[PDB]
Amino acid sequence: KAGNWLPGSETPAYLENLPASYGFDPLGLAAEPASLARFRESEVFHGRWAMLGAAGVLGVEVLGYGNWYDAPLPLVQGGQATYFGASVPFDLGTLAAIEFAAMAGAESFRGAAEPEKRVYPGGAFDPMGMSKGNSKELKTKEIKNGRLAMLACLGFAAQHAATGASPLEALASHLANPMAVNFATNGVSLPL
Amino acid sequence: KAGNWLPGSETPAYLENLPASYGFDPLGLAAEPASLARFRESEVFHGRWAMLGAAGVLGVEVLGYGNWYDAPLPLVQGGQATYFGASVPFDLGTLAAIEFAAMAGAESFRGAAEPEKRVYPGGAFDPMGMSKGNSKELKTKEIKNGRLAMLACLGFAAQHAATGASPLEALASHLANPMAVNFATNGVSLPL
Amino acid sequence: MKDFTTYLSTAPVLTLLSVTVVAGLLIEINRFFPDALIAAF
Amino acid sequence: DVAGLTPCSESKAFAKRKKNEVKALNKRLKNYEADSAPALALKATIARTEARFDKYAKQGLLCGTDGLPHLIADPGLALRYGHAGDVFIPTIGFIYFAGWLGYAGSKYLQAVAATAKPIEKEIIIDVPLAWKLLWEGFGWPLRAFAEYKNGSLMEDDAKITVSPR
Amino acid sequence: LADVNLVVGGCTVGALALGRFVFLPFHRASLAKAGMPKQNGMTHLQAGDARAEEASFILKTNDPAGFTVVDVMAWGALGHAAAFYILATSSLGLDRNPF
Amino acid sequence: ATRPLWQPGVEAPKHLDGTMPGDFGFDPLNLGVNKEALNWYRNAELQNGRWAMLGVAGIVIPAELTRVGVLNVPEWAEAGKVYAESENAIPFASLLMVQLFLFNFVEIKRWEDIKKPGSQAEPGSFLGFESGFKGTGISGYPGGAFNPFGLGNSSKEAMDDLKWREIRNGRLAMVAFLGFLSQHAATGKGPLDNLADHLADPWGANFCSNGVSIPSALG
Ligand code: CLA
Ligand SMILES: CC1=C[C@H](O)CC(C)(C)[C@H]1/C=C/C(C)=C/C=C/C(C)=C/C=C/C=C(C)/C=C/C=C(C)/C=C/C1=C(C)C[C@H](O)CC1(C)C
Ligand SMILES: CC1=C[C@H](O)CC(C)(C)[C@H]1/C=C/C(C)=C/C=C/C(C)=C/C=C/C=C(C)/C=C/C=C(C)/C=C/C1=C(C)C[C@H](O)CC1(C)C
Ligand SMILES: CC1=C[C@H](O)CC(C)(C)[C@H]1/C=C/C(C)=C/C=C/C(C)=C/C=C/C=C(C)/C=C/C=C(C)/C=C/C1=C(C)C[C@H](O)CC1(C)C
Ligand SMILES: NCC(=O)NCC(=O)O
Repeated sequence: KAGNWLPGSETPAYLENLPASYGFDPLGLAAEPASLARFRESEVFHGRWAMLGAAGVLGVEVLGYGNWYDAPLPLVQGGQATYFGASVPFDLGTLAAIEFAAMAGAESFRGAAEPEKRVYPGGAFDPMGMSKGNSKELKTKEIKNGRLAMLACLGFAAQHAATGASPLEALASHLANPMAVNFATNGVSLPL
Repeated sequence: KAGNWLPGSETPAYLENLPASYGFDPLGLAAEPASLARFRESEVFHGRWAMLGAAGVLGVEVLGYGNWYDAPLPLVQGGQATYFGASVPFDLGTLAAIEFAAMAGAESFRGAAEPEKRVYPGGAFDPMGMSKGNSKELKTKEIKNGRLAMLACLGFAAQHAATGASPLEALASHLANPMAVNFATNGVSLPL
Repeated sequence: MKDFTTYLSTAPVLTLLSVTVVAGLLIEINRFFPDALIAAF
Repeated sequence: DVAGLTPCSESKAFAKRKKNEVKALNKRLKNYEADSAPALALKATIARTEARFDKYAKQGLLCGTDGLPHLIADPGLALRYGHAGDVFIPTIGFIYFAGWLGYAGSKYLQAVAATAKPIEKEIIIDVPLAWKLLWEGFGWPLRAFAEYKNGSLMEDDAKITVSPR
Repeated sequence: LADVNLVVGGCTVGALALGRFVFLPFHRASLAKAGMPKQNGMTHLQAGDARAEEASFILKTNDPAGFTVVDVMAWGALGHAAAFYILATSSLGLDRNPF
Repeated sequence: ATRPLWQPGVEAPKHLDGTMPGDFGFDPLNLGVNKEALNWYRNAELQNGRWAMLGVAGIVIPAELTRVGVLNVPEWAEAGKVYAESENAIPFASLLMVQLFLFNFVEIKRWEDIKKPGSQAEPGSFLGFESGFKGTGISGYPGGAFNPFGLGNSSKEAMDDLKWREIRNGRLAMVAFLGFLSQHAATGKGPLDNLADHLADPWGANFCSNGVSIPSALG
């Protein structure tokens, strides 16, 4: 296990050998084997997408190209989307088309495989061969970093929907005045 | 079967071995064998025709040649309808006559064939030799796409009869502000 | 008494009594709430 | 307005009818000392007539070419025009009370059928039982729909006697 | 409203060809299913209506597909009716369009 | 069986045994003689009670919190129009259709529960979530994903006790909501307004003084 979520407790029996398992299942969602066998792959994929998303949200702002929210504004407004500074002359419809074609073929190729190959495909997805050499610890690494990134992406969306600022802008506004610039101070999150 | 449209329910027994069956028959319209055979043929043929129809309705508009409703108007009140931007030198009378002759020949040849060869006649209608490698699965895909396309064509008709727009225009209008321009906002669908 | 109440339960008397009660009730309702053409609530 | 019928509160013929009927009663008044029993009766009648004509105008009933209130008997074309109290609401009210009486009688029949002398318990009613069932009949929509969904409301025709074709 | 000759001739020839080549299998199948009319289980000929005796000039033909003269006349009648629908409708010049 | 009844001295009907939670032998109209109808009525009472508890909470708690000086939300009757006049307000028809479209899915799921109380737990129904719909052997008490804290999920008789508490509170809430509706129809004031009004003059300000309860024609 390594973890107990609630320090004292009794944890679900089916959660024991999984990578980065803390017995977190008070709802009994993965009790049957098939539900858990699907939810593991769903969580890993969710974590990878989150890690990449959080990387993008930090990178689009830390380097100096704007928010993670204003990203799609130059898509309408007449036209013209910016990527590092290029024009990428591609209207809205062709973006949806090209991305739909790419994600359809990719997601229809990665899923049509066996359950283990659906989440942990060695093949060319381990070019540096770190898939071997005791991959349980590395799987724990991946899953925990993915959980952190999921919460990070959720926080990005929520703090934008509350204060309207930006990750780095919100961080700066908090660090300047930790005292009256919290979630408790904007009259959205904490109401009382 | 694979599916049950009302998960916790019991399905009719005559709907099991059929491809793309979900037990969906609340009116018992297939309670008789010969009736169900005719219905199966008619469903597949309707699916094919509606796939062609939906593809045409979308491809005349995404390619940019007017919408499906105003395509036959120029033939009346003038003449020489346009295809790909060209102009056929045919009137409504000769169009109706040529279509009647050709469709009569085609559907008279189809209708005189064997029961199964009236709906799945591979022969020269499968040049790419795809009916092999267990067509059952392929039949299910064809039926489900046909069901989707049939519902889409009926949707084209009803949406144009209610709002008077065009498929992509209605799509864009709903996407712009869904919570206030769905079907519940026009004065037709909802008698309020 | 028991036979008198049995007589009061006979169809000729109980029917007439119930018609009298319902008639009186409609007459009272129309006396207090007259000229009501619609169910105005 | 629902079909060329202006609200009685607007129709001039409706007010004219009010006027004429009141004027007739005034002419009947002008013969008695306004403190005698006939005079009090006439004054009460006039007050009742005025109250009725004001009540009808308040509720927005529709008057025709003549000054007489009209009613609407189509749900939807009366619900989107504020005239559901004309036929639809009294429809519900009747259907309810009629069903109440019918269900009370039906259950009384089914209760006294399973007794010693069922032909006797129809001419000499059991008043406590009749009254109990009359009280239970108020929930008749619920109980009747329960018996229909149960199949115990009706009887299969294989058990009902029929004529020789 | 453009040449009675062309429209009526083309329509009639097309209808003849359509009833000889295209609709003939279904026509013959339906005719074989239906059959001669029967009263009380016997044809009108067996019952004694010797005028209901089948016309002799249709039982055997010389068309390799069995296209009799009466078939020709029925299909030509349909063709002429359709052709004159075409003519009479194109001859009018009024807005019937519900738009 | 020997439990307290709605009327002490009047015996309970021989169909309202003593097993259902909230059973006080109250059934003067004999609506629940049929067993299947009794199950459907039990389930209906649960739904009405739960929705009435939610509604009466969302009526009094905002009202009392407004009274003391917080949140200053309108009174429940006009709260529909107060939102409806807002700028970016969803139109009523579209809003009602959104609500009805969501509740269609949810309530047909609960319905298929009510028929066979294990209906929605068949594998392949949802996307792995179908296990949380297994039910608890009685309709109206799903458990699983519902009841996250596992309250009463221990001693059986503990669950029986909480069931009586729930049903009593729900019955109180429905009676109170009927009270709110009838009070606002009569006196165009709020619930706490009526409460603070009655305590002022209990013999003068009541239901026999608003003039809408007792018909003015009679008096
Ligand atoms: C409670 C008794 C009862 C019940 C449940 C019914 C029910 C029914 N009757 Mg019926 N009927 C009854 C008594 C009853 N009737 C009596 C006493 C007579 C003799 C006058 C008739 C003569 C009669 C005829 C001629 C017809 C029906 C028909 C019908 C059916 C159509 C509904 C209708 O509108 O009928 C109409 C109702 C009446 C014409 C008169 C109703 C009599 C009173 C109002 C009810 C009696 C209540 C009872 C005396 C009180 C007992 C209460 C208890 C506490 C003691 C329906 C199933 C029609 C049918 O054929 O079905 C389609 C039909 O044509 N009935
Ligand atoms: C476990 C459990 C179990 C038990 O039994 C019960 C309970 C307790 C309930 C539970 C819980 C759970 C949870 C918590 C969940 C959550 C999740 C999440 C948050 C996800 C995220 C998720 C998220 C994610 C992926 C993310 C996404 C995003 C992304 C990618 C990004 C995008 C982008 C970018 C790049 C940039 C640009 O410029 C913008 C955009 C375009 C926008
Ligand atoms: C199954 C069942 C059974 C149970 O038991 C009961 C119930 C429930 C009743 C059921 C259901 C039903 C349903 C849903 C139905 C529907 C159908 C449809 C939608 C059809 C359509 C169908 C449809 C279709 C085919 C369509 C087709 C189309 C087309 C050709 C088109 C053409 C065109 C185009 C291209 C375009 C142009 O510009 C014009 C035109 C020329 C016009
Ligand atoms: C038991 C029995 C049996 C025997 O045998 C017979 C008899 C006697 C008949 C009986 C009795 C009965 C009764 C008493 C009943 C009653 C009921 C009720 C009241 C219900 C309610 C019920 C109620 C309910 C659900 C309610 C609900 C509510 C709600 C949602 C609310 C909502 C809302 C809110 C929040 C606020 C806003 O601003 C407005 C609104 C929107 C409005
Ligand atoms: N047989 C396909 C399958 O197992 N799919 C699982 C998923 O939805 O990821």
